[PDB]
Amino acid sequence: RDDIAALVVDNGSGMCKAGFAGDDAPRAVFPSIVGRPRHQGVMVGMGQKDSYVGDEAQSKRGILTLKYPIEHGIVTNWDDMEKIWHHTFYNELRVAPEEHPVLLTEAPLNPKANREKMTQIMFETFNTPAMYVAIQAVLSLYASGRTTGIVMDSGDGVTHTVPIYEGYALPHAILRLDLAGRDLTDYLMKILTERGYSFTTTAEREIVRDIKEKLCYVALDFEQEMATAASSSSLEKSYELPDGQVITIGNERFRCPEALFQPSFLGMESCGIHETTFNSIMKCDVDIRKDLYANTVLSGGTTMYPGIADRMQKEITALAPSTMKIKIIAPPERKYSVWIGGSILASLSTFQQMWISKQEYDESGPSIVHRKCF
Ligand SMILES: Nc1ncnc2c1ncn2[C@@H]1O[C@H](COP(=O)(O)OP(=O)(O)O)[C@@H](O)[C@H]1O
Ligand SMILES: [Mg+2]
Repeated sequence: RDDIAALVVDNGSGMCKAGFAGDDAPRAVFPSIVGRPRHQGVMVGMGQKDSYVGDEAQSKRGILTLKYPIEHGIVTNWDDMEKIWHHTFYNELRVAPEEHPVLLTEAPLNPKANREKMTQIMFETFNTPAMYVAIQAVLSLYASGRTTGIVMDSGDGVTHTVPIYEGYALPHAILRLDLAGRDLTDYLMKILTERGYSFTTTAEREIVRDIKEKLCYVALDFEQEMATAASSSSLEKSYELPDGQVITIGNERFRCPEALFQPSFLGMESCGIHETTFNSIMKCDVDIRKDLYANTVLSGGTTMYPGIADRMQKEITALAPSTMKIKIIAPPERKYSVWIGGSILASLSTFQQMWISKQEYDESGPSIVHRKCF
C-alpha cells in the first residue's frame, strides 16, 4: 500500500485481536490456542499438519490437546506464542510485519522478562521496522475519549485498575486482581458436577466456556435471586451440547459470575471487583477523588455479563459517602475497547517520536523498552 498504517495487536490471554490502524474494529479475532493431535494417524490420505493454531483448533478440537500459551498475562511458552503471531500476520491479515510498523498491548506489573522478549521477537523473528508496548487500561480510556477516569478492565486471567487524572497516571494507586474469566469458567465446570455433567477434556472446558457466555448473568441481590431460583423453575434454562444432549441450568447461571464479587468462593482472599475499584480511588489525593467517583469505565470481556453494570453501581455507592455520586460508563463495545483505543493512539500524531526503532534497539538491546515505555 502507498500508506502503511501500523498494526495494532491486542495480544491477551484468551483471544488475539488485531487489524489495521484506520478503523474502530479489528479484522482478526481468534482465540490464542495451539492444538496438538493426541493419537496415531492411520490414514495415509493426506499428511495432516502436526499443529493446529487459531480457529482451526476450535473445529478439530475433538482429537486435539488444545493448550494456551499465555496464562495470567504472562508468556509461559514462546514457541507457542511465536506460532500464534506467525498465524496473525501471514494467514489472518496476509501482510508483512517488515513493510508495516506494529504496537502490542500488555497488562501492567508483568515481569520485566515479558516486555524484553516481546521486543527481541518483534525485531528478530518478523524483523519489524518499529514497535511499541502499551498498557491495556490507558488505551481503554482513549477509546471512551476521556482524559480523566478510573479504568477497571477484566479479560481472561488478569484484572487491573488504573486511575488517571487530567492525563496523569497515579501509578502508586494501580491495583491488580488475578481473578478473571478463566477462573470463572473453571468454577462452572466445578459446580456443573452438581447436576452431574462432567467436563474433564480440554475441548469439554471450551464447551463450558460457551455455556457461561450464553447463560451467566450478574444479580443485584444474590440472596433474593437464590430464594426465587430455589422456589420456582422460572430461572431454569436449557442448552444443546454438540452431541445433541441437553443440559438444564438454574441457580448456576448467576453463581458463575458472583465469584468476582466474593473470591472467598474460588478460595482466594481478594476483596472484590467493587472493593478494588474503591481502594484504587482511595489511594489517590483528596481533590482527584470527586472526579474519579464520577467516572468509572468498565472494559474487556468479563465486563460483558448482563447485570454487571447495575451491580457495580449499587456496590461502590454503599462503600462511598452519600455525596460523590458514582456513574459507571459501561459502554456497548467494551469487548473491543482496548483494541479500538490502540487504533487511535497509533493514528494520533506525536506518537511517531515515541515509536521504538531498530536503530535504538541495536545500541541498548531489548532493555531499551524499560526506559522508553510505561
Ligand atoms: N459475552 C460474554 N459474557 C461474559 N464473559 C465473556 C463474554 N465473551 C467473552 N467472555 C469472557 O471474556 C474473555 C475474553 O475477553 P477479552 O478481554 O477480549 O480477551 P483477553 O483477556 O484475551 O484480552 C474470556 O475469558 C471469557 O470468559
Ligand atoms: Mg484484554
